Amino acid sequence: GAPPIMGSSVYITVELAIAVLAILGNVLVCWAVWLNSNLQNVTNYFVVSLAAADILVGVLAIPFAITISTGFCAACHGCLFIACFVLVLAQSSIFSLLAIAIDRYIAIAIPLRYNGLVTGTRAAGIIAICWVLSFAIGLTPMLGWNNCGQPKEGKAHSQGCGEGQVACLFEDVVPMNYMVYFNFFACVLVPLLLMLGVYLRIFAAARRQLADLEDNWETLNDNLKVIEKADNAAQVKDALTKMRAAALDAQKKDFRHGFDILVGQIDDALKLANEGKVKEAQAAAEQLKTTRNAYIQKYLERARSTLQKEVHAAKSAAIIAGLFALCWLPLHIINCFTFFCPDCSHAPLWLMYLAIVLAHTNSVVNPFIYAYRIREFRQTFRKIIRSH
Ligand SMILES: Nc1nc(NCCCN2CCN(c3ccccc3)CC2)nc2nc(-c3ccco3)nn12
Ligand SMILES: CC(C)CCC[C@@H](C)[C@H]1CC[C@H]2[C@@H]3CC=C4C[C@@H](O)CC[C@]4(C)[C@H]3CC[C@]12C
Ligand SMILES: CC(C)CCC[C@@H](C)[C@H]1CC[C@H]2[C@@H]3CC=C4C[C@@H](O)CC[C@]4(C)[C@H]3CC[C@]12C
Ligand SMILES: CC(C)CCC[C@@H](C)[C@H]1CC[C@H]2[C@@H]3CC=C4C[C@@H](O)CC[C@]4(C)[C@H]3CC[C@]12C
Ligand SMILES: CC(C)CCC[C@@H](C)[C@H]1CC[C@H]2[C@@H]3CC=C4C[C@@H](O)CC[C@]4(C)[C@H]3CC[C@]12C
Ligand SMILES: CCCCCCCC/C=C/CCCCCCCC(=O)OC[C@@H](O)CO
Ligand SMILES: CCCCCCCC/C=C\CCCCCCCC(=O)O
Ligand SMILES: CCCCCCCC/C=C\CCCCCCCC(=O)O
Ligand code: NA
Repeated sequence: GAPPIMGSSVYITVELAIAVLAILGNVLVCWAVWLNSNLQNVTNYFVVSLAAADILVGVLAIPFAITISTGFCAACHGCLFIACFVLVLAQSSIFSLLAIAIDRYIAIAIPLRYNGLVTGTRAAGIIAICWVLSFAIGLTPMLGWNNCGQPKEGKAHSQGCGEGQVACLFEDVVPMNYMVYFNFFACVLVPLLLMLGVYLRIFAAARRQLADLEDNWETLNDNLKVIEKADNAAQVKDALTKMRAAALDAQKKDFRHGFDILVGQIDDALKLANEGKVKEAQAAAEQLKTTRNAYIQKYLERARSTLQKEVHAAKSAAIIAGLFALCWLPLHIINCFTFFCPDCSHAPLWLMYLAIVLAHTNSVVNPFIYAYRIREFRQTFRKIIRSH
């Protein structure tokens, strides 16, 4: 039985190193959004709320974690607060991650009404509501779902605790059924599975919209060939009607002028076709190639470029949500083994604190993901660092 202070010193030192990195990195995130108006959108307001939660992990949750690892004597309800405040920050992170995913689905599924529906004022109201709900969820043990009514009196007496005090240990005061059923299953696992469903819908919507862009482009060029090798006016008419319906379908200033020319030129050739002038209709339809090269192809390439940037931005946000799951799941899974298998030996002490440190490391990783995957953040980070 090596002296407890030795293994404790390693744990505390690692925790302090994580606290400094979580504060520095996420302060840089908040500083960047404050300074750059190009980073000031609804999506990044939830990013800032997520960074504030990670800042508080280093300022409060990690000092709280170091304190409870000592098992110090404390009034049980004060011990409860130290033990549960990290659950508030974790729940806030979940709400921010879910809001980011929903925000990106709205942008890709209904971009015409995104700016009218998703505003900064409504976003700030959602952020406040989610923080209130995070305190209620994370501090639910302080409402009565705790073990303070059944204190470990032998442990308190051996540590010399005073009357009404307990040895402040996490699994002594926080019920494991709350941690597994309420916190993990209901409040962590279900929202993460919802985020998964949202991102699946995002990428499915992106793939469908890109295919529709390419299908209208192919339909335009195929029907042009049909008109060129038609032998009667009725065949030219058939191809032109399909081109006109697709042109209006692809339309839903230089963008508008290009489609205004295209639809008008289609109506010109259609009128010649209805008069039975095949050669004259085919020559009029040949003018469409000038409009296609000068206007339509540029919109196709820009619409494609915008969708691919939305896919890339959604992938970056999904990586953030996935890294949250990877960092928090081991600790939750260990609680499941403790709760569901009382015949299994408890996970060893070194593995408990490895899982605790790993969960805390999640508060360090998000600034690196933004810096490596988002150019606007990376450039703003460099300006802040260089100029300071
Ligand atoms: N489960 C849990 N524990 C702690 N801290 C106490 C660890 C040391 N114990 C010391 C006494 N035991 C022990 C006894 C013999 C051998 C090994 C261990 C249990 C662990 N902190 C937490 N945080 C979240 C958590 C937060 C969010 C999701 O899960 N679970 N958790
Ligand atoms: C704005 C920020 C900096 C304020 C932070 C306040 C924190 C540090 C305070 C608020 C409530 C406090 C707890 C209230 C009750 C108890 C029970 C006592 O038997 C031991 C200390 C303990 C567990 C306190 C520890 C410190 C504590 C968590
Ligand atoms: C900005 C918002 C979250 C305000 C923060 C205030 C919180 C952190 C403070 C304010 C008053 C504090 C409480 C005051 C008294 C007690 C009684 C003690 O037996 C257990 C701790 C407990 C329950 C404290 C826990 C922390 C506490 C709830
Ligand atoms: C989230 C991804 C990376 C999966 C992580 C799997 C981890 C959390 C799993 C894999 C194997 C598991 C261990 C396998 C066996 C035992 C022995 C039992 O007496 C207590 C739990 C304990 C010690 C498990 C704890 C959790 C564990 C370490
Ligand atoms: C997000 C995805 C990975 C789903 C989460 C999977 C979790 C809920 C699964 C993975 C492995 C599972 C554990 C595997 C083995 C045992 C031992 C058994 O005696 C009691 C249940 C218990 C402890 C399981 C509980 C649930 C469990 C922890
Ligand atoms: C123990 C005490 C600890 C205190 C806990 C504090 C928890 C609450 C913290 C919340 C941080 C929220 C910051 C999030 C800020 C988001 C940006 C915003 O909302 O403004 C943009 C829009 O307004 C545009 O119109
Ligand atoms: C930027 C503000 C950050 C706050 C710095 C606080 C750092 C100190 C970390 C942990 C303090 C833990 C004290 C341990 C409890 C006493 C031990 C015992 O009573 O047995
Ligand atoms: C963990 C317990 C959860 C508590 C369940 C019910 C509490 C929250 C209820 C409603 C939140 C909705 C807030 C709506 C505010 C109105 C905004 C407006 O005026 O436009
Ligand atoms: Na977090």
